[PDB]
Amino acid sequence: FCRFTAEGVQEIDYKDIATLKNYITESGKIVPSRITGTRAKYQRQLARAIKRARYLSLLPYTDRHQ
Amino acid sequence: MRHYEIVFMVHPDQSEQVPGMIERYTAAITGAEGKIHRLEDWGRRQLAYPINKLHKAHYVLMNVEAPQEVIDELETTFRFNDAVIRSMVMRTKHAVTEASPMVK
Amino acid sequence: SMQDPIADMLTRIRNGQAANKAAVTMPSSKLKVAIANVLKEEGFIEDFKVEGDTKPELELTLKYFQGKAVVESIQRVSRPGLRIYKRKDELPKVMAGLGIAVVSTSKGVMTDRAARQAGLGGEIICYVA
Amino acid sequence: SLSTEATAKIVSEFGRDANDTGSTEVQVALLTAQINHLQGHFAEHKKDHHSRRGLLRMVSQRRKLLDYLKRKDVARYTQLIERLGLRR
Amino acid sequence: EDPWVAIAKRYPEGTKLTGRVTNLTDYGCFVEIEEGVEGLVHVSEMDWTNKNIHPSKVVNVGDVVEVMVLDIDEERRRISLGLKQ
Amino acid sequence: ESFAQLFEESLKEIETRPGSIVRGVVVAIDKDVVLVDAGLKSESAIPAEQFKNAQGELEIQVGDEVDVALDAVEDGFGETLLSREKAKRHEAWITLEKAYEDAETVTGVINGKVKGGFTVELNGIRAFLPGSLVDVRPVRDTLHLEGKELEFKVIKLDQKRNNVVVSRRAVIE
Amino acid sequence: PVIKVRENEPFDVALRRFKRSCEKAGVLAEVRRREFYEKPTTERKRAKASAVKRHAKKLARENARRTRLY
RNA sequence: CAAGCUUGAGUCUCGUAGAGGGGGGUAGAAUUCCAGGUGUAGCGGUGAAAUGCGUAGAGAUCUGGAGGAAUACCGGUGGCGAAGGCGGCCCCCUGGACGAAGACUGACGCUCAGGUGCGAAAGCGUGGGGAGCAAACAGGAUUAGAUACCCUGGUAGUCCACGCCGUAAACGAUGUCGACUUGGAGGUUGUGCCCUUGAGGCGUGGCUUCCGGAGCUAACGCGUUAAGUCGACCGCCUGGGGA
Repeated sequence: FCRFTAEGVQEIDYKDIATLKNYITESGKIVPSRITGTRAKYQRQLARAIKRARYLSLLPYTDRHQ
Repeated sequence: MRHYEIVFMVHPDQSEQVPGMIERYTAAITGAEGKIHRLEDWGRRQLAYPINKLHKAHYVLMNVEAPQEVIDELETTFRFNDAVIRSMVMRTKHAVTEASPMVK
Repeated sequence: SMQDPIADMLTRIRNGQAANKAAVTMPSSKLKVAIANVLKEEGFIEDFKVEGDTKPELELTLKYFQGKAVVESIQRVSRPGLRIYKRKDELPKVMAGLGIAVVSTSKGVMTDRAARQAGLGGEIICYVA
Repeated sequence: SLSTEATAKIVSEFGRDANDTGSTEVQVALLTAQINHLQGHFAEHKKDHHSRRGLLRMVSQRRKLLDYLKRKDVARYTQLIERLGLRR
Repeated sequence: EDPWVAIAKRYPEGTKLTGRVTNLTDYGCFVEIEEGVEGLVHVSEMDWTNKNIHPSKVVNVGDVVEVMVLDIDEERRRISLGLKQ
Repeated sequence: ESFAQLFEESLKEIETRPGSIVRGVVVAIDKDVVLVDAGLKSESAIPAEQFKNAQGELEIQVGDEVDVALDAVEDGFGETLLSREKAKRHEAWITLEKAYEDAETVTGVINGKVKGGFTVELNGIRAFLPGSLVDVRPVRDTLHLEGKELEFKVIKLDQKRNNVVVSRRAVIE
Repeated sequence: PVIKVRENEPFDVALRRFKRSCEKAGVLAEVRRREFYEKPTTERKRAKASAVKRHAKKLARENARRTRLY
């Protein structure tokens, strides 16, 4: 039950923070493709986006850090 | 030549200097017959974690179709400039002129 | 790479026989066609049918008697690695005469018996039983 | 890889029809140009072994093509090797 | 995408729901109704006996029941419902 | 001949996948297993509990016809998913009927909110609705005679996840 | 697993919640994993072995299930 | 030998996914050390202990700094690579694979003794680096002994540059290339049509995991990715030890 297949997105955006936030943990970790049911191709992209965000301090690497 | 996408983060005390910097950056791009497809001052923004001890910073997005030499130059400028904390020049396939989801 | 077409054809035929396939298709060649014809004459296959202009496909129609296959055995003898040529006296008898040996002679490709009758030997293509 | 425009140019020059592209000579030329390009790269990056494998393969292919040309038609081959400046 | 962005509707602590159970996995019961989600009601609550219960004996297969959320993680999509309420 | 081919596309034309076409005739009853035959590869092992209505006892003898459901084929041996869900589609159709005249009228009787909306039950089934839907205003059916008779006026439905909160009393509104 | 006790929330409940959060995180498990160095080979082996086991559980057992026990 | 042909082989067009390679940047977590604050008697370790570190203020805790190495989550009998192998993020240079249609070349192919290259880990050379880990070494245990297993430390080495080494259960213990022979359940990555009426429906390609038929096999098992049915080329074996 993938979101990105239905939406039909060409590429996942690191700037689209809200969207990312659904796929990240309360502890900051990226959520598995088993749980979200994201398609494999998209999942990788999502992960990449998240990583990018983390570099730009848009998303946090973890809950504890400060 | 090659469609880059740049996002740089300025120190929040230098927020009034930002426009000038942006202008300068644009100018350089223009110089080598480089187009600038979108440009979005995101403004002051709360950081997810405190980079270099400070909690807010001033984000500027900028999409550019420029030659790589100029990009390199820009990068160099960023690295030496102490106002800009982070940068992230990042290649892209197309021009991507439509606005960002956080501006909208 | 494809090195021996006749051999390949033979193999295909064998597989068809094994797997109870009605007809077996392959890319056509003159020699192959001749072989097929010979087989038909000797009664190991029902009919063969070449079809196409640019790249024609030989289609053999395999034979089955009382459930089991007709072509009990079918081996190449001459092969690109090591050619076999027999003189009319040295020509073999496959299954003590019950099977046939396809032999290419100066007067076209024929069964071993036919060759013997003619009074000429040649390159031994395959045994069929 | 070789840039599209460059490739096109190469094709036009060596190819008789210019739409042909697959002419032996044209192919050789294409290979040769690529090899030339990669020389610069490999001077810089001596440990890039994986990449060099591809280059080697290309070279081999070119050689094969040349050989083929030679047996078929000698004059053409000679011309080609004059044009490209291939020692053999 | 669709259930998981605005997963704050049945959230707040204890919103009771009517949900059909699907398959009871000997640790669970898997009641899940509210538009493409997954709930568990695993074995610990289910009743007012803890461990000897075996959920196939105690409720049903395919039946709409009393269940409420008790917990949502909108991230690792595990809404952990209950039935001892 | 092509009699059979035509008969196949005919039989394709005269069945569909969901529980839509009321076709399975109940051809053996035994407690606790009903069984039909809706023109499928095998007979359903039906529970008895998809077929007793609102007080516990059975309603349909031999020959009777309810559609079941489909789109799931062969778990080893057998055929269906249950006909009771079938019923859900009918309920959905009645709920949808509201849209036409902007008012679906039956009976809705809602005593209390498990999760903030009185529960409404229509015929055999009982549904849960968000808290507002039970009452038109702030009237509250707690002072009304218990499990009272009105209808349901719809307040809110969630359209994907099935929660429907309906409007007890206040006929005038 | 950062948590804040809600207004008029019991202690025990809070503790339980915290525990749950921890479990979700898989923090303890992670710690256990990083106690000692696992050779890459060993890591690989475990992963593949585990996978194999899972597969066995899924399919063979399902096949068994088809046939009744008594 | 001479002319052809396009099915093999290759070239061109547009896309596609990728821990493929080389180079240069950077990010965050954690360990270690240094400086300082708070604070007070234990810490650490084990099966149990002890060596060890601690009132010269450790351990714990907070602030600031240094430096190195590796990249949690994603992450998968997932992906890429000839094999060895390859995993944060960004850029530059770069090799291959696959698909979609066309267009072209016209057997240009397959295999390969010698030959040439690439080739984990350890190891060697010269110059750097050195946090953690740790052969050697030392002490403490255990023990009949313990030149081990366990504990506390700990140097080569691991890291980088450029050379050499040329081996591993370098394994699928299965040479490469091509053809042919019943099925099922997946994964991954394209792509054509179809009302995408929805996460779908019907195909068609590539790579891939498991089960199983015929057949094969000493059996175990292999089974369209063969260990089946065949062809081409190469490599290799001839009782155990000695070796």
